Amino acid sequence: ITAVAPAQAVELRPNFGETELQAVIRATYKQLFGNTYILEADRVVQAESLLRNGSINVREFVRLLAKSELYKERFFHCTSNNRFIELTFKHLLGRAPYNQSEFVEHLDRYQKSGYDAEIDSYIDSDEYRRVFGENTVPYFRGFKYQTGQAAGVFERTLKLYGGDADSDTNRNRQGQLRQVDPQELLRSGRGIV
Amino acid sequence: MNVLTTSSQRGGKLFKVTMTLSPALSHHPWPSLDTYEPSQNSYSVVVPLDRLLAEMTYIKNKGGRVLDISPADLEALGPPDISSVAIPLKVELWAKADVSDVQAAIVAAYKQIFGNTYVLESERLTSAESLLRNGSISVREFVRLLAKSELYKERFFFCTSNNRFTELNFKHFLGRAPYNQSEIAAHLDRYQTFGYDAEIDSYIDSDEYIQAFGENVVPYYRGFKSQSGQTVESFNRMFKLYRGDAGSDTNLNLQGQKRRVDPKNLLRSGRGIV
Amino acid sequence: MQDAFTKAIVAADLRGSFLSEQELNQLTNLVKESNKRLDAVNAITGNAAEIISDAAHKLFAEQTDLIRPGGNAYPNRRMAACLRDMEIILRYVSYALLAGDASVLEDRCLNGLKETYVALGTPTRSVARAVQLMKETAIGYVNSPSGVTRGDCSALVNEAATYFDKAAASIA
Amino acid sequence: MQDAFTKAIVAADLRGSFLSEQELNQLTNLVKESNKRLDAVNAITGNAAEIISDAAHKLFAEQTDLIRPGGNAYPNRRMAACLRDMEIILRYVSYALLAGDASVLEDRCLNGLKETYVALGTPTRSVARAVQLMKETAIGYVNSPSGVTRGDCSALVNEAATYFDKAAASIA
Amino acid sequence: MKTVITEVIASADSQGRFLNNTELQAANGRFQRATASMEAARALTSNADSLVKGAVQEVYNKFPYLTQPGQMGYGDTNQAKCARDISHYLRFITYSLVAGGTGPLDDYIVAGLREVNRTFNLSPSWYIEALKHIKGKVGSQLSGQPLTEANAYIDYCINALS
Amino acid sequence: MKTVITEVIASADSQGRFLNNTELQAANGRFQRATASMEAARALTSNADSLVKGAVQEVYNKFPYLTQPGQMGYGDTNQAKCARDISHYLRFITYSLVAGGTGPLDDYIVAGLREVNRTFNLSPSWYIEALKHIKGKVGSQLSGQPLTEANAYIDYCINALS
Amino acid sequence: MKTVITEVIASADSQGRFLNNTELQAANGRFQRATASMEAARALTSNADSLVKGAVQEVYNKFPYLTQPGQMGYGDTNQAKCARDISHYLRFITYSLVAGGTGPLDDYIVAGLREVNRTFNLSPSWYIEALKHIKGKVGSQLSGQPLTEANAYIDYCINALS
Ligand SMILES: CCC1=C(C)/C(=C/C2=NC(=C\c3[nH]c(/C=C4\NC(=O)[C@H](C)[C@H]4CC)c(C)c3CCC(=O)O)/C(CCC(=O)O)=C2C)NC1=O
Ligand SMILES: CCC1=C(C)/C(=C/C2=NC(=C\c3[nH]c(/C=C4\NC(=O)[C@H](C)[C@H]4CC)c(C)c3CCC(=O)O)/C(CCC(=O)O)=C2C)NC1=O
Ligand SMILES: CCC1=C(C)/C(=C/C2=NC(=C\c3[nH]c(/C=C4\NC(=O)[C@H](C)[C@H]4CC)c(C)c3CCC(=O)O)/C(CCC(=O)O)=C2C)NC1=O
Ligand SMILES: CCC1=C(C)/C(=C/C2=NC(=C\c3[nH]c(/C=C4\NC(=O)[C@H](C)[C@H]4CC)c(C)c3CCC(=O)O)/C(CCC(=O)O)=C2C)NC1=O
Ligand SMILES: CCC1=C(C)/C(=C/C2=NC(=C\c3[nH]c(/C=C4\NC(=O)[C@H](C)[C@H]4CC)c(C)c3CCC(=O)O)/C(CCC(=O)O)=C2C)NC1=O
Ligand SMILES: CCC1=C(C)/C(=C/C2=NC(=C\c3[nH]c(/C=C4\NC(=O)[C@H](C)[C@H]4CC)c(C)c3CCC(=O)O)/C(CCC(=O)O)=C2C)NC1=O
Ligand SMILES: CCC1=C(C)/C(=C/C2=NC(=C\c3[nH]c(/C=C4\NC(=O)[C@H](C)[C@H]4CC)c(C)c3CCC(=O)O)/C(CCC(=O)O)=C2C)NC1=O
Ligand SMILES: CCC1=C(C)/C(=C/C2=NC(=C\c3[nH]c(/C=C4\NC(=O)[C@H](C)[C@H]4CC)c(C)c3CCC(=O)O)/C(CCC(=O)O)=C2C)NC1=O
Ligand SMILES: CCC1=C(C)/C(=C/C2=NC(=C\c3[nH]c(/C=C4\NC(=O)[C@H](C)[C@H]4CC)c(C)c3CCC(=O)O)/C(CCC(=O)O)=C2C)NC1=O
Ligand SMILES: CCC1=C(C)/C(=C/C2=NC(=C\c3[nH]c(/C=C4\NC(=O)[C@H](C)[C@H]4CC)c(C)c3CCC(=O)O)/C(CCC(=O)O)=C2C)NC1=O
Ligand SMILES: CCC1=C(C)/C(=C/C2=NC(=C\c3[nH]c(/C=C4\NC(=O)[C@H](C)[C@H]4CC)c(C)c3CCC(=O)O)/C(CCC(=O)O)=C2C)NC1=O
Ligand SMILES: CCC1=C(C)/C(=C/C2=NC(=C\c3[nH]c(/C=C4\NC(=O)[C@H](C)[C@H]4CC)c(C)c3CCC(=O)O)/C(CCC(=O)O)=C2C)NC1=O
Ligand SMILES: CCC1=C(C)/C(=C/C2=NC(=C\c3[nH]c(/C=C4\NC(=O)[C@H](C)[C@H]4CC)c(C)c3CCC(=O)O)/C(CCC(=O)O)=C2C)NC1=O
Repeated sequence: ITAVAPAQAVELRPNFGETELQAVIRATYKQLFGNTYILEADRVVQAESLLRNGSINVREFVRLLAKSELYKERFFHCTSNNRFIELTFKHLLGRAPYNQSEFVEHLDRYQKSGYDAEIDSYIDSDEYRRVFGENTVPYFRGFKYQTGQAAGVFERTLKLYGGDADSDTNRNRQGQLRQVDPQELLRSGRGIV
Repeated sequence: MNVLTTSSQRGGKLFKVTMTLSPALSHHPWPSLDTYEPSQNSYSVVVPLDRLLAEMTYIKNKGGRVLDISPADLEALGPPDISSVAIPLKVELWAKADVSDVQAAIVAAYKQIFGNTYVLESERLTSAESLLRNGSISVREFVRLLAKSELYKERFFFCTSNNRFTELNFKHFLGRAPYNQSEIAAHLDRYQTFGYDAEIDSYIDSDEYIQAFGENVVPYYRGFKSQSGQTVESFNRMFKLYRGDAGSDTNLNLQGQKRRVDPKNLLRSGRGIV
Repeated sequence: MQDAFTKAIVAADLRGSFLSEQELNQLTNLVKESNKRLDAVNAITGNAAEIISDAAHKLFAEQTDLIRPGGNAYPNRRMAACLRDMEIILRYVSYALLAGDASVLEDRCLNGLKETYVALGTPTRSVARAVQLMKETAIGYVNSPSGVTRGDCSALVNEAATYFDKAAASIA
Repeated sequence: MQDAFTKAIVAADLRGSFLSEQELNQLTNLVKESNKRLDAVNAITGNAAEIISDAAHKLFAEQTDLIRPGGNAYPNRRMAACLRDMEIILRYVSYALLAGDASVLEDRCLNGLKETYVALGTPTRSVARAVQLMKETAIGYVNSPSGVTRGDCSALVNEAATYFDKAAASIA
Repeated sequence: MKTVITEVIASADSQGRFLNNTELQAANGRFQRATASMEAARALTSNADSLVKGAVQEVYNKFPYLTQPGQMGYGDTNQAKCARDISHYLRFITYSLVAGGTGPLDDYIVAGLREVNRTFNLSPSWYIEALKHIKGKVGSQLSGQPLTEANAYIDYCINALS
Repeated sequence: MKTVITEVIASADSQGRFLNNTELQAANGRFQRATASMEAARALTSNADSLVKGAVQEVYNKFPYLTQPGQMGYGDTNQAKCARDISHYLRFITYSLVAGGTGPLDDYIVAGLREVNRTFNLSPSWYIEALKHIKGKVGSQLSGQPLTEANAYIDYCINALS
Repeated sequence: MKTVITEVIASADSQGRFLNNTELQAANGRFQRATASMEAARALTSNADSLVKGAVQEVYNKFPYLTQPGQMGYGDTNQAKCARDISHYLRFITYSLVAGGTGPLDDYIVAGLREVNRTFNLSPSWYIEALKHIKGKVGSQLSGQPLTEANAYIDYCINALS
């Protein structure tokens, strides 16, 4: 079942309660780290304090969490660069990648400008702005046909979403691999980008 | 996004920006029509220097209008310190002046009337100072003389709108902010039909002026303290009017002589007719 | 971000010049005292929790209004925010102390802070005091530690103080 | 991410033990040779561009099909991608060389790489060769540098080679 | 696992960048420091047995009531699991000494500490007092930069528990 | 501005964390290495100009058509702006030496380099050849770890331009 | 691949929208323009041989030194790879003419250009001078709107290289 995603984003409806803010914080951690347990000592207490003070929006809180060393240890240092890109599309945009060009552009940006500029490229994208805005937590989208999509994104986002008990968890013996095929990735486009 | 802490992360110069957004950047996820929150009509966000060009381009495209850019670190040091001016030092000119008693007065009238801009020595009104020294005129009399002078006309009137002139006039001549939208209007109509000179007289022959300054007292600040028949919001206008000891009236600003009191703000204190 | 060397470099560049023999030796001295500096930063890190805790106990000992209803360190949520801010400021003071320059403290922590607190209704004078208490205890630790070689750390204790004093001044 | 020490620690922990005197001295030796290691990593960093360029010139000298239409290093876009990959691999090999462990190379670069190239139609045997050429030139530089103290770097040259050889094997 | 080496490599990688003089200078620190670190490690390693028994006892001497019946310092299994736990801490301290960073402590003891201690009714105070005692005795096994290193990591654990 | 000190502080801050033994070990590297760095700095500082005139000329000797009329190594202003530019590079090299990292080079010469050179029709080849020459002569002004440092930064500029 | 047709379709698709009168008007431009474009294409196609040899030589005549030994305009292989490269440019110019947009140029020559040229030590100046020459001669092979089209695309390449 992916009963759960059709989605319903959560947010900071101007004048948020501490209970709604704690629900937003719990939702952002569940989305960015999957179903993986995070110890209370491992939480980015500085970024939570900035969001409590209303000094940052939900977009900037997601930026601070994705730039945190905890995200680098779990997803960047334990997986291959192509599997990292698949997971960053999953966590920040709620979708699979559309074509093999997006991977080459993201791999080339990462090689030229490093990790932090690659994270900013997803968050400053017009796709992030158009569909999450500033106050919505990231959520899974690949179950709705979206405008200007590629029908193969549904199947790929299903392959990336092993269900509400799955773990993009970096321990599975083999450890961090890949899940969308390069051959199947190539159907939908292939270009001498 | 509002009022900020800090400046930079890796290092930057944070600028805080302010705009007016369409439902194109921010909308609710509701069933109909796209709307942004009514209270974020003009919204502000602080962005470090690199992301800045990209942000402004985006905002302008999707419809917003930039209202301002100003460095964050300018804007972190609060509001002015007002201790020097909550309660000032009064300067008053006695009947038989002492030769330097009168020296005290002139330096102060200058500072206060001209709003702390430099008046260079070529610039000073010497013939008029001659008059005060001999007692032919009094301190209020002299104060009126500076206002009708070209130097006053030139740094404060000729290059700004009437809204601004009158707002400066209240600050200089009366020491207090302008209380109502009616005050602005009542004055603009006078200038229009009796000229500049009649209009200048109207602050110096007023009952309010006469009570506080009398005739031998140099006009001094008095709007940081509660006054009579003053709306309550005129005490926040005073912060907008006076920017600190080192601030001044200055017509030499890059952007020119402009306002300082929002027109919207004035209306909050009441709107009628005439 | 600046450190004490980077600061030198920026001033030199504004002249269009290679660093002056003046500036060179000022920096040679910073390298000379750097082991002491590392111990001083280590003194704070190694006792961060107690420095905050002890400052705290004493702040509320003095200002019992903050822990009454109506007070800015009541209920648990607000006390946790106040304890958190004590840590944040102690943290940026230690960064400045490793750097030999206040800029990280001023730019990432102190800039806008006063206006934040006023917007919040947080009594800045109480926050200034909490910073003064952290200073007392932090320096205590810088001066009396575990089996460090005996010598004179007063220059560094002063410099640490000015970072605590910057923060206090900026906030009150 | 692992380095050579971290690796020791993980194996010790799996026994439930403090590090063996065996493992201790193996690591004491790594510290012993660390200046040489820094020169070796520095040799690669200091000539990265030429190492990639020279590998490249030679790859296309041998395989003139890649630069014909129909070829995987044609047109400019593809050549830039190929030059970029040469840099990426040389980069993770240098990281492994600073670390004394291949893991960063295997985990962040080599894992999935072959299957990526096959999906793309990128000829893996040509990529393997480009890696072999980078190895030749990189080691060249590790062995013959600017005024480094004379000694024996063959142990480090071997280890660097195995990182180049891991990558080649993993990809072909 | 956080070491000086992994940290600089992480920072390079994330900017898509070869290691440069900034990063190699950093690494030299870690390598120059290894001698003091590893002396601390060897001393803590061979004294482990007694450091553990010393700290275990001190937990009971400072919290006398723990050793009465119905309490958590009573019976072979509690007292056994205690020695083990302090031994875990000393073990990771030696690892952190040898590794050139807090990584081993961060990954194997700090991540999750409070949740575990809270579910199992384990008071940090005991563990702080175990470590305070270990810190007292390590004053005479080491000196100079090996002692400073030992201290750095013991104190790091005490702050993790406060 | 990238130095060992700023890097470790940045890494602490971004995890909301006090500086720990990992970060202080790193800093000790930077401080231990200051002596060699600063010796290189003093030698490069006092023996300075001629390096610029030597490299400027070598650009014309290697690209003869350069010093001919209608070309960009001709007339007082081109040749003046050239000396200045190499002087800028040596200046930032000394700054990077003194600072303990590439920051000064990254912020004042590398960021924007290609865009500027491309708009103004300045070939990197000249600048590489200026630097290759400076590297040749610095072989006999320094030795040991001061030379390695000088080299590190000269080479860093050459890679920035390729 | 960017053409008027693909652009309007892309813009429709991205708004989830059928092509409307705005988009069909646009397409008519591209179709009305085909005659001039394709005349330029045929002229550039049959003169290709000589346009290429003319521009190749002009690179050596403007940069005489290139043809001396030890240089990059010397030996059969350099001079061969040069002719080829200019031929690639003219080829994509004809494609862009025929296609109704810059797509072929953007995808096959512009994307990646600088990185490649920088790794291989190829100066854009040569290529600009090849193209400036091709532009001179195409002045008398075409006129009117076919010349304007040829010019549009030649100039587009020159701006891509500056
Ligand atoms: C939808 C609700 C939901 C569930 C049920 C869930 C399970 C889940 N358990 C996980 C890990 C884990 N689960 C356990 C559980 C156990 N270890 C044992 O030895 C015991 C037999 C057992 C406890 C009874 C452990 C130890 C890990 C960490 C594995 C590792 O990282 O090595 C992970 C990987 C991500 C992470 O570590 O946070 C997921 C997704 N996640 C979810 O979101
Ligand atoms: C960059 C590092 C950093 C600092 C320094 C920081 C300060 C900071 N302190 C805050 C609140 C606070 N700070 C305090 C502190 C105090 N209350 C008192 O009465 C005492 C005088 C003082 C403790 C000594 C309190 C009570 C609040 C909550 C105010 C409120 O919500 O009403 C907030 C608003 C967000 C939040 O509540 O989490 C920020 C941003 N934030 C940061 O990210
Ligand atoms: C984790 C670090 C990392 C690596 C190693 C990486 C490899 C990688 N190489 C790619 C493409 C490529 N790689 C090459 C490489 C070559 N072509 C040849 O003919 C030669 C044999 C070889 C050069 C030696 C080419 C030509 C492409 C483009 C393929 C295409 O789009 O048609 C792509 C697709 C995305 C893109 O084009 O940017 C990835 C992900 N990406 C990464 O993030
Ligand atoms: C928090 C809940 C909430 C409110 C209350 C809200 C008000 C609101 N009304 C708006 C526009 C508007 N509101 C009206 C309303 C009227 N026009 C008239 O002539 C009548 C007098 C009146 C209807 C009775 C109109 C016409 C606009 C569009 C103005 C324009 O774009 O020109 C906008 C600008 C964004 C948009 O157009 O979607 C906001 C934010 N937005 C919110 O999120
Ligand atoms: C309307 C234009 C105008 C005139 C004409 C004028 C005259 C005038 N001359 C004055 C003083 C003076 N005038 C003089 C002039 C002189 N002393 C001598 O011994 C000479 C004989 C003579 C110069 C030739 C002196 C010395 C004083 C100062 C008297 C004092 O304060 O003791 C004063 C007293 C105020 C002052 O000192 O500034 C006036 C009003 N004021 C005016 O506004
Ligand atoms: C610097 C020279 C200068 C200008 C240009 C100026 C404009 C100006 N026009 C004003 C009012 C006004 N202006 C108008 C004008 C109009 N009403 C309409 O419906 C028409 C569209 C338009 C006439 C064409 C009206 C009706 C008011 C009075 C608004 C009110 O009080 O409700 C006011 C407010 C003060 C007052 O009412 O006297 C200013 C300052 N003031 C100046 O000193
Ligand atoms: C338009 C009519 C009008 C109002 C309403 C008004 C309010 C007003 N109250 C003020 C001060 C003040 N108001 C208070 C009032 C209080 N302190 C407390 O603790 C209590 C909660 C409260 C009394 C119930 C205090 C203590 C100050 C002085 C603040 C200071 O200077 O520190 C000031 C600053 C100027 C001054 O001190 O005179 C204004 C303008 N002013 C006006 O002209
Ligand atoms: C509270 C005490 C106090 C201070 C400190 C003060 C500063 C001050 N300096 C000003 C102007 C100025 N200040 C300068 C100063 C400089 N120009 C340079 O190039 C140098 C870098 C620098 C001299 C070291 C200049 C040139 C202006 C005139 C700007 C203009 O009108 O274009 C002005 C505008 C008013 C005027 O021009 O008189 C103020 C208010 N005013 C005060 O009342
Ligand atoms: C892991 C990072 C790191 C640290 C922390 C470090 C500390 C360190 N502190 C040292 C000296 C010292 N440290 C101090 C510090 C003090 N003296 C006092 O009496 C005060 C209580 C305290 C003031 C801060 C003194 C006086 C010396 C001896 C003089 C000197 O070497 O400058 C030395 C030189 C060797 C020695 O004499 O013991 C080192 C290596 N080195 C490092 O690599
Ligand atoms: C900025 C980071 C950094 C670097 C790069 C560094 C290098 C460095 N290399 C050294 C030695 C050396 N380096 C080499 C390296 C080589 N010998 C050869 O013949 C080969 C061509 C090359 C193989 C890699 C050798 C043989 C020694 C002397 C033996 C030793 O100290 O181990 C030394 C000891 C002092 C000396 O003898 O010169 C240092 C400090 N130190 C640092 O802090
Ligand atoms: C790898 C690092 C690591 C640590 C640090 C660790 C701590 C730890 N201590 C535990 C239990 C325990 N810990 C103690 C501790 C003590 N009892 C006493 O006599 C003293 C008061 C005190 C020692 C100071 C006791 C009594 C238990 C049994 C709790 C229970 O199951 O009721 C458990 C529960 C699983 C078990 O029963 O073994 C964990 C996970 N586990 C780890 O894997
Ligand atoms: C802070 C670091 C920094 C650097 C590195 C820098 C480079 C630089 N070189 C420039 C010009 C120049 N650079 C040169 C260089 C040379 N001419 C020759 O004789 C030789 C071939 C060569 C020296 C090797 C020439 C001739 C110009 C003038 C270009 C023009 O305006 O036409 C310009 C354009 C502005 C100007 O005309 O000064 C910049 C910005 N600017 C900076 O701010
Ligand atoms: C599809 C579009 C496309 C373009 C435009 C292209 C350019 C291009 N030119 C190259 C080489 C070259 N380009 C030249 C160019 C010249 N030599 C001279 O005599 C003149 C100065 C100049 C001609 C004006 C030279 C000499 C080389 C050999 C560079 C080398 O490998 O050393 C290479 C390297 C691969 C190879 O050696 O063939 C590419 C990719 N490749 C493409 O796929």
